[PDB]
Amino acid sequence: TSILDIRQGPKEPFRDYVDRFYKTLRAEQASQEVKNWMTETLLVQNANPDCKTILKALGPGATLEEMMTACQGV
Amino acid sequence: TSILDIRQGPKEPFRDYVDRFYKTLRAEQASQEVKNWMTETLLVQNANPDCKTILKALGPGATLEEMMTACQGV
Amino acid sequence: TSILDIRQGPKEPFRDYVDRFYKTLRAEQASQEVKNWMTETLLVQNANPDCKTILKALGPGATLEEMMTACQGV
Amino acid sequence: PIVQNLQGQMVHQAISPRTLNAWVKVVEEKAFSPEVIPMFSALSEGATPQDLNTMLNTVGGHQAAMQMLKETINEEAAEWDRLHPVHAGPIAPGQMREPRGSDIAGTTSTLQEQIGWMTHNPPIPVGEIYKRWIILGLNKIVRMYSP
Amino acid sequence: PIVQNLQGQMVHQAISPRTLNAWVKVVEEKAFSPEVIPMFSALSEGATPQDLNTMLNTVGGHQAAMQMLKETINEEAAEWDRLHPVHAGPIAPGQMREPRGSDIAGTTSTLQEQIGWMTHNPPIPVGEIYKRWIILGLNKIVRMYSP
Amino acid sequence: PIVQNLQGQMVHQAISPRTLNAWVKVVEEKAFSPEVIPMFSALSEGATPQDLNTMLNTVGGHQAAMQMLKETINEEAAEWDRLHPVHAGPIAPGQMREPRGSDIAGTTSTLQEQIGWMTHNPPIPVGEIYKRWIILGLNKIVRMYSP
Repeated sequence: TSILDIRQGPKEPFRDYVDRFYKTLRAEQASQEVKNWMTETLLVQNANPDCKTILKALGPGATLEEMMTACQGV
Repeated sequence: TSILDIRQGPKEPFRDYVDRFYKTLRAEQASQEVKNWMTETLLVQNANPDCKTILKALGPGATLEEMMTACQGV
Repeated sequence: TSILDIRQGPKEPFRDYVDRFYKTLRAEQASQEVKNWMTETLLVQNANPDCKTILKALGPGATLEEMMTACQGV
Repeated sequence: PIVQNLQGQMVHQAISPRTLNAWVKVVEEKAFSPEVIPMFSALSEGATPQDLNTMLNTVGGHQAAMQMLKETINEEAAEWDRLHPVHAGPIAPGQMREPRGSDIAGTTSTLQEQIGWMTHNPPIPVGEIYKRWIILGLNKIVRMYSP
Repeated sequence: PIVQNLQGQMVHQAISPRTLNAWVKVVEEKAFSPEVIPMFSALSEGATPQDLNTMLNTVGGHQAAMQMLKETINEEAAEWDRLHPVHAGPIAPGQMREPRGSDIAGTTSTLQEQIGWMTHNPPIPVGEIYKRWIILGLNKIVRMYSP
Repeated sequence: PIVQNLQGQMVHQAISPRTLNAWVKVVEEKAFSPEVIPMFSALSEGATPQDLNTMLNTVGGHQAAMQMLKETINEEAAEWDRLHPVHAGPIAPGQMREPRGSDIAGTTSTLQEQIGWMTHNPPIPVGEIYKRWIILGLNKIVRMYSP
């Protein structure tokens, strides 16, 4: 399965999705800079509308514990 | 789960509750003085009315074997 | 079972067939040149029509990752 | 790890498979539970950075946590470099170079280099510096993964 | 493998059955998963080519992958021979012969020959050259076997 | 088996029970599968004929195959005797006797005799001759037991 095919379900907790992401990211062998680009970009983009909304409110500069606690009720 | 969310059931033995408390207390990293404050305070406060009643009769100065034997029939 | 008796099912993924082939090829003890001849020849010949069609389009010079990714949807 | 030989010198010896597997099994069974930290600490006795990356890299599963840890290890490493600036002028022929955050993380250093620093006199405890970062990052995880 | 003895010399010792079985069990359980590569790397510490063919030949199952690897090992070996031409004139009585791709793959060399190259001064790391080919071929497999 | 001691001489040491049991378990689990042959080969490293009969005699089950092998071992042994005739005149006091097919099969030779031949200078590889017969007979079996 390709990294672009990794997406969050409509009922799937973000948490279970983030695990899937760094597992597939774990099978990507690209430069770190590209993998940083993938992190800030693709993760949020394939996140579900309800959490996506939430993550837009965190702004930039956000870290994984704060994202992970931010989308917990969703 | 947070330490404030640890509470004794209406049918749950105190004993099973005290185990839960020092397990969650085991995942708190606070100063010892604060953790002493939590011990004398929160444990009794979230204890059930029947045992709570019992523990009020032990007075202050009480130790864990005496609390644990005090609420055994409850 | 003989190597000539190894054939791809009508619904069987090529992949599962290629595994069977190099397992049986693993129990053949013939010269390497003969085993090379078996590789380019018998594998495609006993492959199913739908994939067989696909493999004919790869032309010669093809390697196993490209064959294996070529017949994936079939 | 770097262990003391019978002769009375410190030499490197490889870590054992049923030690490796015991590390695996702990993680399988007790996941993020606090007992993992003393357990880690015992099994990391006399361990190199190189062996510590081996242990972290050999994890399967819990990839959100594994990424959070990585990022903590780099933060703690960035902080090592900040707090300890590089030293004045060129490196002496008679001496060996001071470590950076990435040498502590094992990344920019070689094994023989990791053995130079630890076995040399005075010795520098680059294991114990990484160990605190691991334990600190373990606290972060434990606190988050509390429900 | 070739290990250091108590006396302070490098001698060959055989690999252990529960090491062998641990190699088997890894492959059984985690198939093509990435954790297989650090795992391999640890269990290949101080290993010979001969021991590396033993490990590859003792696999059961995943024969499409095993063939892809073989063919990668030969390609990488063909490339060794290409990049490093044979040397000028006859081999000296005082010296031992340079390896080819097939000596690195263990095929054309004997054990005592594999011990000559590694133990001699300078030593040549024919394990580490095969190791990269194995790891490279492991990447090929991992990338393919991703779904 | 005959192993090298710390002192730097070749001495006999007994084979281990969990080695024995590992031989048993392989046969239990993988029966006639090809992985049995590299497996055998590793576990037969430095082994005597005597140890090789021990391994064959300790099999349970697959008695048709065990008989086919026996009969292959005797054929290969008959062939050893054919190809290598006995030598001219009486045996020298200063020398030890040349082996026959049955000495290679371990049958007519004693352990000390098996150690004489292997440890002596030049050494004769009576293990490796039996080993080929075993591997050859293993091919016969594998080819038959293919379905």
